[PDB]
Amino acid sequence: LAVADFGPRDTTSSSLCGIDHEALNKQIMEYKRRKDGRKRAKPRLEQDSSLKS
Amino acid sequence: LHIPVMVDEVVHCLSPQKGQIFLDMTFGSGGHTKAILQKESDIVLYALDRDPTAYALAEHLSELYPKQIRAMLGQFSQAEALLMKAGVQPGTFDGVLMDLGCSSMQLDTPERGFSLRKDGPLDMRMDGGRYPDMPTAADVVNALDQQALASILRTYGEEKHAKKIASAIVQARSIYPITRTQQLASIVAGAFPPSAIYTRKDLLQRSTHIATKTFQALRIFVNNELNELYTGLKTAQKFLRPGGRLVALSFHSLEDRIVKRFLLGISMTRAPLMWELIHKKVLSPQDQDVQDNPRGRSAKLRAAIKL
RNA sequence: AAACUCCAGUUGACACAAAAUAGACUACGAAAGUGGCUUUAACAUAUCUGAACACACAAUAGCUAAGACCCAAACUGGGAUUAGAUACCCCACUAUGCUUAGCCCUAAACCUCAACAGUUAAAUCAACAAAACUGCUCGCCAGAACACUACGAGCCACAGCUUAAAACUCAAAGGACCUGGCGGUGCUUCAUAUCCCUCUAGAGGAGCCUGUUCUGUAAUCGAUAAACCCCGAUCAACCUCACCACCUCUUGCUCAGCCUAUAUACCGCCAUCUUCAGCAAACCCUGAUGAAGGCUACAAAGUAAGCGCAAGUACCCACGUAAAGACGUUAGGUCAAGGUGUAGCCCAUGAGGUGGCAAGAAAUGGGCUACAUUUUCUACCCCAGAAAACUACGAUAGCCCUUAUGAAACUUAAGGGUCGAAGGUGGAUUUAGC
Ligand SMILES: Nc1ncnc2c1ncn2[C@@H]1O[C@H](CSCC[C@H](N)C(=O)O)[C@@H](O)[C@H]1O
Ligand SMILES: [K+]
Ligand SMILES: [K+]
Ligand SMILES: [K+]
Ligand SMILES: [K+]
Ligand SMILES: [K+]
Ligand SMILES: [K+]
Ligand SMILES: [K+]
Ligand SMILES: [K+]
Ligand SMILES: [Mg+2]
Ligand SMILES: [Mg+2]
Ligand SMILES: [Mg+2]
Ligand SMILES: [Mg+2]
Ligand SMILES: [Mg+2]
Ligand SMILES: [Mg+2]
Ligand SMILES: [Mg+2]
Ligand SMILES: [Mg+2]
Ligand SMILES: [Mg+2]
Ligand SMILES: [Mg+2]
Ligand SMILES: [Mg+2]
Ligand SMILES: [Mg+2]
Ligand SMILES: [Mg+2]
Ligand SMILES: [Mg+2]
Ligand SMILES: [Mg+2]
Ligand SMILES: [Mg+2]
Ligand SMILES: [Mg+2]
Ligand SMILES: [Mg+2]
Ligand SMILES: [Mg+2]
Ligand SMILES: [Mg+2]
Ligand SMILES: [Mg+2]
Ligand SMILES: [Mg+2]
Ligand SMILES: [Mg+2]
Ligand SMILES: [Mg+2]
Ligand SMILES: [Mg+2]
Ligand SMILES: [Mg+2]
Ligand SMILES: [Mg+2]
Ligand SMILES: [Mg+2]
Ligand SMILES: [Mg+2]
Ligand SMILES: [Mg+2]
Repeated sequence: LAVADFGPRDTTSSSLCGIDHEALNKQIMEYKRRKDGRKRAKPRLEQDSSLKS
Repeated sequence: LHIPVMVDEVVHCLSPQKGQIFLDMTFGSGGHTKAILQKESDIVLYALDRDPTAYALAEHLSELYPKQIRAMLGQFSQAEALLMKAGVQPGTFDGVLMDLGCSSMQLDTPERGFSLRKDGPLDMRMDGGRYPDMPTAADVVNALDQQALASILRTYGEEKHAKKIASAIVQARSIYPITRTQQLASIVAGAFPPSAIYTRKDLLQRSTHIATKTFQALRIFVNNELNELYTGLKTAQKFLRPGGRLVALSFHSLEDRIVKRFLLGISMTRAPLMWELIHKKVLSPQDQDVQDNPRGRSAKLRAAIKL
């Protein structure tokens, strides 16, 4: 820093709002232009037929 | 009757005195504007409102004081141009009283559409036909998709169940047009079970309609109050005299956020700050006064002096 | 930020507060507790057990009365924070913490281990904790929740404590451990076009091309977070076609037919991790033969076929790029490639004919061409001359005409004429490349 040479020494508020109020305002205006659960069985209780076969 | 909210504080805060010119960006009923023309008989005042009905009141009330009050009509963004036509670009306004929200007359008259309790056309527009093409709340709900419609309620209205109250509106509009306030209230209230109609309570622990905040959301997007509030404050600063006392009244913390950070130069989402908060405190009206005027319970007054 | 500025620093004087180091010690006492110094008094029992209530005690907090008040500090006030913050963070100050004299009698009052006596051989032992038990005695317990509750009773307690149910309700509640998932979970090492920065050219702004969404329409369908979006289509003017409207046929091109439902019945063919390296039959062994686990190279219980990687092959090498890439994950995609289980239609959900739809108020993805001077036009294919801001750069768009293809072209493509627009190198963000 000491060696270094410093030389001779002397856009929408909608985004801030959080919603694009302008684009939506046009969208509604464009519309205005046209205007004018189930049960799950326990796995352990699932029934098997291997013994019956 | 609606007493001007915090009129005693706003008068003391601005200390209207002879030889000082003041502006009022929200004349509305004019209760605050008249309370300021009473303390100082030699005061000079300028008025503005978005409602032509409110601008007519000022014109009719201009008879009481011919030149001490000057009536103007237009939005906050259009205020600079309107006042620039007068030629007061520097302005040197000693104080700008930017009252916010909906006028008592606007929401007391059912025809204006602001009251869910009564039955009026679903206008919810502060504009009184000055721009007959300005979309009304009925148009906003019938046009926007669920994703878009949800955003308005979620942010402006603080709606936690944005998806739920938005889907109901989309289904209702298809069956029939949504054109009346009570129809919207029933549509919003149907989203939840019958018990939920009045389960929600106000900040005072007082039951309110479940759609109370939903109406506020549509009110803010139809009238773009939030974006217009940023320009209105900026315009006031340009037209505000150095050493001049600004006084805002944020009915809700939502709009207070813009006022809260603007005065403190904080990013809405470094150079030195240029404001002096003589009355930093953001407090509701006296509890005795809250019961008398519950509408103004949430009024947060942020005063500052330009630097 | 508020707060103080009768403030801060040095030196001296200075308490009814609290007791570094020792203490890495493990002592004392019935427990509660006890850790600056000194002195006085003083730590029951020559069997053992023996109480919610008898007797005497009992941290902290709290109550009553009188004092002390350095510091800390509920509450409270103020300053921030926040969608809200009657919290966490900062400042001030009180009850209170202290002394005295009375009460109150509660603790996760917990080594979560009742006293006393004895044993280390059996079986070591559900698990974890803290190795496993025996004798003897007192206290206590008997599914969860209701319930540190109700009533009764006693109590200096009066929003209190001790003792302590029932009704209704349920098929569990619970203890210990294991796996998986998750952690605003720790540590170490990593990612090589790779997570961040670094390098190059882009996207995000403009017009156009094209997909999708939405809206529209009498008028398909499917894909649709990574892993959809110039995707099924290496391709829709008719046809294609599965859509809509109208008309027509009934053993029907078929020993019929169905692009009807179900991709959550499937085969087939694939995406994805995979820009992975693991999967795994059959055995063996450990845990008391529990759910589970199985590595140490100066090796300590693993051996392992097969599959994958690898090798090999293709392309110009042994390099690189392809190709390959198991098991499994997302009931991922596709019944509309074809086939097909199940269910459905059979004068119709089948077949044929004629005409017609497929637009853009908008939004968005991808691409093309640009914004120009490393450029534009011409010759040339690199030693040139002109152009160069409202006649410049810039449309592959709009409009008009001709041509090509076709039976059919305002429509599709090519060319010409006319026209000369936005665009002046693009915010947050984001893509690709060794
Ligand atoms: N962007 C804007 N520009 C101008 N006026 C606005 C505005 N947004 C709201 N307003 C108006 O400002 C007023 C605020 S509420 C009424 C307050 C008024 N001081 C009274 O007399 O009560 C309403 O009249 C409302 O219509
Ligand atoms: K000490
Ligand atoms: K303990
Ligand atoms: K785990
Ligand atoms: K770009
Ligand atoms: K499949
Ligand atoms: K099929
Ligand atoms: K089928
Ligand atoms: K693009
Ligand atoms: Mg004894
Ligand atoms: Mg006892
Ligand atoms: Mg007893
Ligand atoms: Mg007891
Ligand atoms: Mg005690
Ligand atoms: Mg005490
Ligand atoms: Mg203190
Ligand atoms: Mg005190
Ligand atoms: Mg203890
Ligand atoms: Mg005992
Ligand atoms: Mg029980
Ligand atoms: Mg208790
Ligand atoms: Mg009790
Ligand atoms: Mg009792
Ligand atoms: Mg673009
Ligand atoms: Mg679909
Ligand atoms: Mg599907
Ligand atoms: Mg997907
Ligand atoms: Mg046809
Ligand atoms: Mg066709
Ligand atoms: Mg058919
Ligand atoms: Mg599937
Ligand atoms: Mg090779
Ligand atoms: Mg490959
Ligand atoms: Mg290989
Ligand atoms: Mg599926
Ligand atoms: Mg048919
Ligand atoms: Mg052209
Ligand atoms: Mg021809
Ligand atoms: Mg030109």
